Amino acid sequence: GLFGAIAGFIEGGWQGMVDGWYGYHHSNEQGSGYAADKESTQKAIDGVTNKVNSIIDKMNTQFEAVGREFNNLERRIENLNKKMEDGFLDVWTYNAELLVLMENERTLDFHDSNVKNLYDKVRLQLRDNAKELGNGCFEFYHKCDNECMESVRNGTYDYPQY
Amino acid sequence: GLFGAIAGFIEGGWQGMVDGWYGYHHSNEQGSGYAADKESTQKAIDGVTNKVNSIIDKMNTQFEAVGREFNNLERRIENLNKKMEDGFLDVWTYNAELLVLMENERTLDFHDSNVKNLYDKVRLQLRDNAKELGNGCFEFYHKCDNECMESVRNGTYDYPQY
Amino acid sequence: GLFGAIAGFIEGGWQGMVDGWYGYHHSNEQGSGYAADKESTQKAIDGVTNKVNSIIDKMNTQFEAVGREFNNLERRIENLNKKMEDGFLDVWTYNAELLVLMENERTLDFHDSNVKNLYDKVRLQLRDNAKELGNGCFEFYHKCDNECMESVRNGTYDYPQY
Amino acid sequence: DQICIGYHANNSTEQVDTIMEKNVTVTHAQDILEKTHNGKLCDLDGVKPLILRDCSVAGWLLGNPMCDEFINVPEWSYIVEKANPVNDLCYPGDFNDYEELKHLLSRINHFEKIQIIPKSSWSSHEASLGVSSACPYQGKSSFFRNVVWLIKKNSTYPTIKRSYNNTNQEDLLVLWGIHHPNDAAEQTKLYRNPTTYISVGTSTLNQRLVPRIATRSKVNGQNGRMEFFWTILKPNDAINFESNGNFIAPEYAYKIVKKGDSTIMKSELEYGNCNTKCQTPMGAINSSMPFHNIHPLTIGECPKYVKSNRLVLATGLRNSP
Amino acid sequence: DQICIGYHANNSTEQVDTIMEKNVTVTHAQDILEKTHNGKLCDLDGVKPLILRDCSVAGWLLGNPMCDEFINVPEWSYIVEKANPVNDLCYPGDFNDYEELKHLLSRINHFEKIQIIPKSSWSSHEASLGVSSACPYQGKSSFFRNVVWLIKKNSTYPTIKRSYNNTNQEDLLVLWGIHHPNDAAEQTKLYRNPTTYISVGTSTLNQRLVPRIATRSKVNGQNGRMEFFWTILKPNDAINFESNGNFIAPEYAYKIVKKGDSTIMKSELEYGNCNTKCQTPMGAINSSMPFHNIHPLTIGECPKYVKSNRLVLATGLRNSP
Amino acid sequence: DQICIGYHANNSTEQVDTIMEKNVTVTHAQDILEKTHNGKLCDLDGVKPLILRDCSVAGWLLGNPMCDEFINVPEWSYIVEKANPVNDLCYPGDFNDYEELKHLLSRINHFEKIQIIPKSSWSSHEASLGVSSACPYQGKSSFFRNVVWLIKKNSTYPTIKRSYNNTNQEDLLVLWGIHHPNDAAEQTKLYRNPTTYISVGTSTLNQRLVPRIATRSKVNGQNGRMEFFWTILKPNDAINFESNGNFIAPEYAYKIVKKGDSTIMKSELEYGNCNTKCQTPMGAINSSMPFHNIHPLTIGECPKYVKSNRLVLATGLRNSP
Ligand SMILES: *[C@@H]1O[C@H](CO)[C@@H](O[C@@H]2O[C@H](CO)[C@@H](O[C@H]3O[C@H](CO[C@H]4O[C@H](CO)[C@@H](O)[C@H](O)[C@@H]4O)[C@@H](O)[C@H](O[C@@H]4O[C@H](CO)[C@@H](O)[C@H](O)[C@@H]4O)[C@@H]3O)[C@H](O)[C@H]2NC(C)=O)[C@H](O)[C@H]1NC(C)=O
Ligand SMILES: *[C@@H]1O[C@H](CO)[C@@H](O[C@@H]2O[C@H](CO)[C@@H](O[C@H]3O[C@H](CO[C@H]4O[C@H](CO)[C@@H](O)[C@H](O)[C@@H]4O)[C@@H](O)[C@H](O[C@@H]4O[C@H](CO)[C@@H](O)[C@H](O)[C@@H]4O)[C@@H]3O)[C@H](O)[C@H]2NC(C)=O)[C@H](O)[C@H]1NC(C)=O
Ligand SMILES: *[C@@H]1O[C@H](CO)[C@@H](O[C@@H]2O[C@H](CO)[C@@H](O[C@H]3O[C@H](CO[C@H]4O[C@H](CO)[C@@H](O)[C@H](O)[C@@H]4O)[C@@H](O)[C@H](O[C@@H]4O[C@H](CO)[C@@H](O)[C@H](O)[C@@H]4O)[C@@H]3O)[C@H](O)[C@H]2NC(C)=O)[C@H](O)[C@H]1NC(C)=O
Ligand SMILES: *[C@H]1O[C@H](CO)[C@@H](O[C@@H]2O[C@H](CO)[C@@H](O[C@@H]3O[C@H](CO)[C@@H](O)[C@H](O)[C@@H]3O)[C@H](O)[C@H]2NC(C)=O)[C@H](O)[C@H]1NC(C)=O
Ligand SMILES: *[C@H]1O[C@H](CO)[C@@H](O[C@@H]2O[C@H](CO)[C@@H](O[C@@H]3O[C@H](CO)[C@@H](O)[C@H](O)[C@@H]3O)[C@H](O)[C@H]2NC(C)=O)[C@H](O)[C@H]1NC(C)=O
Ligand SMILES: *[C@H]1O[C@H](CO)[C@@H](O[C@@H]2O[C@H](CO)[C@@H](O[C@@H]3O[C@H](CO)[C@@H](O)[C@H](O)[C@@H]3O)[C@H](O)[C@H]2NC(C)=O)[C@H](O)[C@H]1NC(C)=O
Ligand SMILES: CC(=O)N[C@H]1[C@H]([C@H](O)[C@H](O)CO)O[C@@](O[C@@H]2[C@@H](O)[C@H](O)O[C@H](CO)[C@@H]2O)(C(=O)O)C[C@@H]1O
Ligand SMILES: CC(=O)N[C@H]1[C@H]([C@H](O)[C@H](O)CO)O[C@@](O[C@@H]2[C@@H](O)[C@H](O)O[C@H](CO)[C@@H]2O)(C(=O)O)C[C@@H]1O
Ligand SMILES: CC(=O)N[C@H]1[C@H]([C@H](O)[C@H](O)CO)O[C@@](O[C@@H]2[C@@H](O)[C@H](O)O[C@H](CO)[C@@H]2O)(C(=O)O)C[C@@H]1O
Ligand SMILES: *[C@@H]1O[C@H](CO)[C@@H](O[C@@H]2O[C@H](CO)[C@@H](O)[C@H](O)[C@H]2NC(C)=O)[C@H](O)[C@H]1NC(C)=O
Ligand SMILES: *[C@@H]1O[C@H](CO)[C@@H](O[C@@H]2O[C@H](CO)[C@@H](O)[C@H](O)[C@H]2NC(C)=O)[C@H](O)[C@H]1NC(C)=O
Ligand SMILES: *[C@@H]1O[C@H](CO)[C@@H](O[C@@H]2O[C@H](CO)[C@@H](O)[C@H](O)[C@H]2NC(C)=O)[C@H](O)[C@H]1NC(C)=O
Ligand SMILES: *[C@@H]1O[C@H](CO)[C@@H](O)[C@H](O)[C@H]1NC(C)=O
Ligand SMILES: *[C@@H]1O[C@H](CO)[C@@H](O)[C@H](O)[C@H]1NC(C)=O
Ligand SMILES: *[C@@H]1O[C@H](CO)[C@@H](O)[C@H](O)[C@H]1NC(C)=O
Ligand SMILES: *[C@@H]1O[C@H](CO)[C@@H](O)[C@H](O)[C@H]1NC(C)=O
Ligand SMILES: *[C@@H]1O[C@H](CO)[C@@H](O)[C@H](O)[C@H]1NC(C)=O
Ligand SMILES: *[C@@H]1O[C@H](CO)[C@@H](O)[C@H](O)[C@H]1NC(C)=O
Repeated sequence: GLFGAIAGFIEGGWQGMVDGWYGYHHSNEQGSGYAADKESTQKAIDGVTNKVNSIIDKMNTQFEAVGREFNNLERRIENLNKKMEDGFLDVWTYNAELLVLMENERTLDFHDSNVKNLYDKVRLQLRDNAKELGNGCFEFYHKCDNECMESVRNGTYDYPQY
Repeated sequence: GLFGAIAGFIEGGWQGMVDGWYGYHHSNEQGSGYAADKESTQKAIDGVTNKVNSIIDKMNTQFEAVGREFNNLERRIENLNKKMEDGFLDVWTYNAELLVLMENERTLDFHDSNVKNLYDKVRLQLRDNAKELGNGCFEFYHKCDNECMESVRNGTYDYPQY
Repeated sequence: GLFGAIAGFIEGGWQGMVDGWYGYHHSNEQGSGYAADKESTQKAIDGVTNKVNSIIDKMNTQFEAVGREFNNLERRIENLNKKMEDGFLDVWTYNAELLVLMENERTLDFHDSNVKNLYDKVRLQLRDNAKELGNGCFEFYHKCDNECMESVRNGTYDYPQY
Repeated sequence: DQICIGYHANNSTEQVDTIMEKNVTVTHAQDILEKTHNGKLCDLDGVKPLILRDCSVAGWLLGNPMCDEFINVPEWSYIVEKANPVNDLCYPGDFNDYEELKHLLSRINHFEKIQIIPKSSWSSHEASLGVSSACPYQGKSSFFRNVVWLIKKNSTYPTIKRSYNNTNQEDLLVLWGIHHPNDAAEQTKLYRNPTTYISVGTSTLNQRLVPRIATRSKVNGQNGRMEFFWTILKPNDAINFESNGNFIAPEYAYKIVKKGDSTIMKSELEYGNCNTKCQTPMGAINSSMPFHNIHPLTIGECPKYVKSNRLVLATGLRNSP
Repeated sequence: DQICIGYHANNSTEQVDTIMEKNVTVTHAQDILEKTHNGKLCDLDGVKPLILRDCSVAGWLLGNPMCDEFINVPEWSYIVEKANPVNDLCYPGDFNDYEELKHLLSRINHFEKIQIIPKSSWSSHEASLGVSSACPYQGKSSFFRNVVWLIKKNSTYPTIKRSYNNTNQEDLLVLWGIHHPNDAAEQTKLYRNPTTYISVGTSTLNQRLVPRIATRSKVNGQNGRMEFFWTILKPNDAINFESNGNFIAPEYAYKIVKKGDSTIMKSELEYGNCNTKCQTPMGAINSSMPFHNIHPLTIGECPKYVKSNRLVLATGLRNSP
Repeated sequence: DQICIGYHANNSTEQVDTIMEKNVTVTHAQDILEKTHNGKLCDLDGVKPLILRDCSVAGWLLGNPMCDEFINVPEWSYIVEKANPVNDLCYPGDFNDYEELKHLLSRINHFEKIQIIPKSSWSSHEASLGVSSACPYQGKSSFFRNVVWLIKKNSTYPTIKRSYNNTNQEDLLVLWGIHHPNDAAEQTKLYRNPTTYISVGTSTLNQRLVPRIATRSKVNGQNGRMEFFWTILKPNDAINFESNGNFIAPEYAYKIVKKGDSTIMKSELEYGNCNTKCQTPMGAINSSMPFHNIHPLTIGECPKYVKSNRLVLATGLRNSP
């Protein structure tokens, strides 16, 4: 994708993170596990929900066909009527399909963006107190217990402390 | 936003920078202040101005209604005429509103992109001669006077000198 | 562009790389030259090819004008017919021109994205075994022969070895 | 020790399309196109439609004797007429401005039939021999029940001058007709007077019909033709009939009591015995989707019709193998 | 010592909408929808419109005596007619192909009235008693000023054969009419001849009108009806009138001197005494915006009409609290 | 030692437009708009068009003697008619429902002319003196070849009663007409009977025409007028003609053997002697582009028409100076 994270330098998603779209995985001497980042997840839910409702409501006012009949010597206007009704259907079909194509591409990129931004947020906290492995992970120079891990998820990781 | 800078790792804008959209703030022993980056600002003004004119001119050729009257036994074609005139109005209303929605989103992201790119431009000059604080600022290892600051804004910051 | 690489921190393209859209240039004691990155190049060819075919096929079903004649006292419906035929042409002309404008912008950005992602892929391998010059190049701390260079293009650059 | 940033995956096989790539598997998606219907004609919002069955709007309104089912129809939501109903005009001919009338019915939900010129009132003319074998009823020759085919009495068709005044609050639909005889001999044989006419007048209308003799092919075993006309008689206005032969006179006429949204739907289907809030000629719709692809002509609170086979929006993200 | 990268903020409260978020506050924005008008009918580009007031296009062209205001109207930009003008056809009847004529006027900016058949020229017929109380003028019975209602002289209506030749460079609009009497007695009482006709011929036209007797309701106190017809007589062509009764003859006819863009606007409003470059039925527009939402039917150099309440583009960036 | 990341450049000058920037030079691009044509009228898919040249659809079908070229035309793909063909109705008049007929021809690729009422069969009337100097052929007075202008024989025009039965499998287009004489004297001089008519009947049709006398301007040196009518006679149906004067009788009528896609194209151009798969009124198209801007009215397998001067998609990337 455009932002290089999803199926990029982060090779795959996690079956094991069920409580969110984006988050953290930690491992140390006490154990390991997954923790969803609630803020970025909730921003994502709001963006996508608004998008869907925006798409629905923009296609709210749209052409409606009506039955109209014509006799055997009104063939021209009958045909005019048919081309008009058909013309508008094709226009709205085009609008609908293109909108879905375009916004689908944007929705996938949006998720990629949110993942990269979360990765950078953590990178900018850790700075040179950890090795950037190149696959989404940071290996610490110091032992980092669960309290330490939590502070990375907090935004609180006290850099000068380590 | 998609690029992570505006309302991202740079938490807020500056009431104090009035001469541009993007720029620098410096502080050292001699004092402090704001300086707009003219190149990226002017690129932004050109992009947005072209966009507006592009939007205006694409909606230049567009449907125009005309008055047409029908008697009491031309009810079918009167109705056809009404559905036709209305149909096109709805199509152009849709086009206009959607274009504005879509391009507004793109315009906000464009600004975010320009801010990130300016931040990276400076980051790639300073390299390891400064600490990346994580909030848009770089703290220098050496004293950096106004001439030094100006060279960072120049593109001239002589890395091997410090 | 949005991603900051093309005509950004990489100032210009290479007349000398003819076998691909994106790639590497190396120089060491044995010599120098260009090598295209086939994976990212081929991803680009597939994306753009699909795009073109998507654009073509969405405009596949579209309004078609038909000849219809009217006598001297059918001036109203003749005019209705004219406004209808013209109205749809303007709608489809608008759709076509806007689509091209919008997708052209996206296509240029896509290329910028692919270049940045390739640059980051290499950056994340080299890590602190090379100096990030700020112009698309990495200067090595150790001598890097052609085998060494090839491993950077591989994805194999053995970081702990150097 | 390490911390890693990552994203969700699941067992989803749902796919979406984009401009650059097709059939991208995602973790979550949302279909927005309704593809199914129940395949029945149904009550719209409680209110049952008028299902004309084998009759047409003409056979109904004129009162074709094969259409007694619809002799006093209650309020409808929409109307359903076949493509080629067999019980149209039993006695061959035309219905003047038929389409403009049908269009008028899309604004109408209920008629109430009333008598304006009683059949017994024709004391100078024979009102009970106006029948034909082309319009049979229970083995015998009959005729359109709402109009009276008048013929001469004791070899005399004296001039008719009758006038109805719309004292009702509601607009009135009046139907009448003219008979075109086969030859010069049949004119005298039925009406005696060789040259005849029918003059009709309201505040707006100013008509004068003359019968036209011509050699016709037989249609339903009859060479003669009937040409039916109509008008909307406003409140407080009066219609005036003068004629000396060939007159098909009004017996009953319909009051327009209820106006509003309605439609004439073209369908071979029959009553589903069923309820819905959105109806199509192929079946009814019950869904919360913003779009459907069943049929363009609908009635009620419906999704928007598109010609798509598939509209699915990505909500989640690119799912991992 | 440090250097920081950042972006602009200000006291702006302007908001824009996007697909994913609504009411996003930005530092700068640009409204592109014109929402206001002045509420007046105005001169278009200096050139004042024809404001028919209580008259209709028919009352004007035929010369209803209540419409003397418009007896010789100068060049107009557009025309303004009410929805239900009171001074239409004072003597009841019809105007044949009225809509096709009105449509012809959207291509016309100026008529010049000229006399083609002088009123004095009717020496064999009475031309000065063709009046009715339905068309009053200053307390007395009058008539449409541009046509002559001819009746018998000394109990004789001999056949009329008059012919006008268009020697003018400009297309000519000619109006005439036929009178439908009430009964067989009124026909003789006015024209004597029991069976009458009017035959009209040009290079293209080939007409033959016959009056139609019928019992009508009174409209403006008259049971009789007038049915008005028209044609465009080309240059160098001649119109030919032959009749023996019921003829409403041309007195004056309009030359089409100026063609071009125009329109018949429907509005209850009156003259604003005012100038504009873009006019709507609700008022005039003066703005540089690419769009407006006032009214779809406009004339002049206008923005494009959309049904939006709001169109605002972001130019600046997301503003900080 | 160093490694660098970079991208392609070349000597390309191709440019594309975007929303924010115009004339951006790219390394590769793809034009998608066809701008050229060959400027000729051509065979569509092998099948040559009917090129009416100076004749019109009327002159052709009625059989104007100047249009002998098209006396038995083979199957066509499309039809080409000029804007103002000189050989229309040589004897002045009208063609009734002409446009509805032309529209019927867009569904037709081939007629086969057959004789339904032989010219020799008129033993009680003179069938070989029905000619005029307005329709000349080789210096002599002639007439529309497919219809017979009948006049009296030995000072007698007795009533005509002729009837044709469509025993062919294919729908039949039948043409006939009526003659409007100049004055009361010319009626007797040609047909003797002062009051005449023409009655036409099928299963559907029920017509009665009366000639209309009026003083006309000369058109092609004739004051008289001809008014032509038509119908589609279905299989197994029969048309019935009764008249006592002024009758223009069918001689030949066209069988509709082939139906399908076709069109009447308006063009001053002549046969290019050429083949194509997509044709316009300005010339033919041979390209694989999805769009063109030649002309909206096309026939065949064509690209989609847009009013653009330029549509070029970026494929490659921003090219370096
Ligand atoms: C079909 O039949 C209907 C009903 O049978 C006919 O409607 C009726 O038509 C007659 C006229 O032919 C009217 O007669 C009188 O109408 C007015 C009523 O005026 C006011 O008063 C009533 C009573 O409250 C009120 O309801 C009305 O709304 C109105 O305000 C009488 O004034 C009039 O007499 C007048 O006297 C004036 C002064 O004394 C004079 O200046 C007038 O010149 C005039 O002589 C008259 O006697 C009925 O009112 C009317 N019915 C209704 C319900 O409106 C209908 O005409 C008929 N159609 C046809 C085509 O014949
Ligand atoms: C209504 O009235 C108008 C005007 O009063 C009528 O228009 C006029 O119609 C008559 C015919 O009835 C024409 O008369 C003569 O026209 C031509 C003129 O030819 C040329 O010369 C003039 C002079 O410069 C030039 O302006 C013309 O443009 C043209 O080039 C005469 O040649 C013709 O006589 C002919 O002589 C030929 C050789 O000698 C013969 O072969 C011909 O057969 C013919 O005899 C004739 O005398 C008027 O020209 C014409 N006026 C105008 C301005 O065109 C109009 O016809 C009438 N309408 C109706 C329905 O009656
Ligand atoms: C124009 O001319 C054409 C042809 O010249 C006319 O078409 C013909 O019309 C006549 C009636 O006037 C028909 O005559 C007979 O038709 C049926 C045929 O019935 C079946 O058998 C045939 C033979 O295989 C089959 O092809 C048919 O499809 C059909 O299944 C006869 O049965 C009928 O006689 C009947 O006998 C019944 C029992 O004995 C009685 O109950 C009936 O009342 C009736 O007497 C009759 O003799 C022709 O069939 C018909 N031709 C074709 C090809 O269809 C056409 O009518 C004419 N037009 C006009 C306007 O006059
Ligand atoms: C995010 O996480 C960090 C690290 O886990 C949080 O800091 C820790 O917060 C806990 C709970 O408030 C503190 O516990 C307290 O300890 C004191 C005495 O030690 C006791 O008096 C209190 O009753 C309580 O148990 C703990 O001190 C602290 N640990 C560290 C290493 O800082 C932090 O509060 C969180 N911040 C946010 C914004 O979520
Ligand atoms: C951007 O900024 C840098 C640093 O501020 C500029 O370098 C400085 O440029 C000034 C003005 O040209 C130089 O001043 C000159 O000094 C010499 C002798 O010292 C004198 O002969 C001249 O008359 C003038 O006063 C100054 O030397 C120089 N300082 C440093 C530390 O480099 C640079 O020129 C700017 N570059 C761009 C591209 O804007
Ligand atoms: C990408 O490039 C790296 C570095 O160029 C590749 O490693 C090299 O691969 C070559 C070819 O397979 C190896 O050559 C072999 O050498 C052994 C003994 O030295 C010999 O028995 C074999 O016949 C063959 O000649 C070479 O050892 C190796 N060099 C280094 C420094 O690792 C690597 O295979 C490539 N990987 C991918 C995924 O493309
Ligand atoms: C009111 C009346 O005259 N009714 C007659 C009817 C009409 O005279 C006729 O339809 C007017 O066009 O004709 C009826 O008899 C028919 C014969 O007139 C015809 O020659 O042959 C028909 C058989 O196909 C039929 O017998 C009729 O419609 O049945 C008799 C009716 O009382
Ligand atoms: C030219 C002429 O005959 N003018 C008459 C006029 C006509 O005779 C009549 O309108 C033709 O239909 O009639 C005038 O008188 C009217 C009476 O004919 C009618 O019976 O009652 C009317 C009152 O509502 C009226 O008196 C007319 O139009 O005023 C008299 C006019 O000179
Ligand atoms: C069948 C027949 O009567 N043919 C005549 C023809 C007609 O009588 C006439 O067109 C019916 O309207 O008239 C022809 O002669 C014309 C004269 O009638 C007319 O007065 O002057 C004409 C010269 O412009 C012409 O001479 C005709 O059409 O040529 C003679 C034809 O046999
Ligand atoms: C994307 O997937 C769809 C759905 O499976 C594919 O549509 C099928 O295509 C096959 C041939 O590959 C046809 O035989 C079937 O008729 C299609 N099935 C359905 C349900 O539509 C489609 O081909 C795929 N598209 C691409 C570009 O790979
Ligand atoms: C965005 O702001 C607009 C403008 O203030 C809001 O529109 C108002 O909505 C309130 C209810 O919240 C209504 O009572 C008013 O009638 C609206 N005012 C105007 C001027 O339109 C809108 O609700 C906001 N939208 C969202 C999604 O938050
Ligand atoms: C982009 O380039 C096009 C093509 O060269 C320019 O179009 C020309 O504009 C010049 C004036 O600059 C006119 O004189 C010509 O008539 C145009 N030529 C053609 C072939 O169209 C266009 O002006 C440029 N647009 C921008 C915004 O720079
Ligand atoms: C997918 O996983 C979900 C667990 O949320 C489970 O309910 C469902 O049965 C699974 N489906 C398949 C096909 O594996
Ligand atoms: C409509 O379908 C829904 C399922 O989405 C179902 O709950 C219900 O049975 C239906 N409602 C009605 C009123 O038929
Ligand atoms: C916003 O700031 C500007 C300074 O450019 C000032 O002119 C204006 O008065 C201010 N408005 C408000 C509402 O504070
Ligand atoms: C139009 O409005 C502008 C403000 O945008 C104003 O300057 C001017 O008074 C108006 N112009 C005319 C010609 O009425
Ligand atoms: C551009 O370069 C290509 C090499 O691929 C060459 O064929 C062509 O002649 C060149 N054109 C110009 C104008 O330099
Ligand atoms: C159509 O044009 C192509 C070039 O794109 C050319 O090869 C060929 O000559 C043309 N084909 C036909 C059938 O005229």
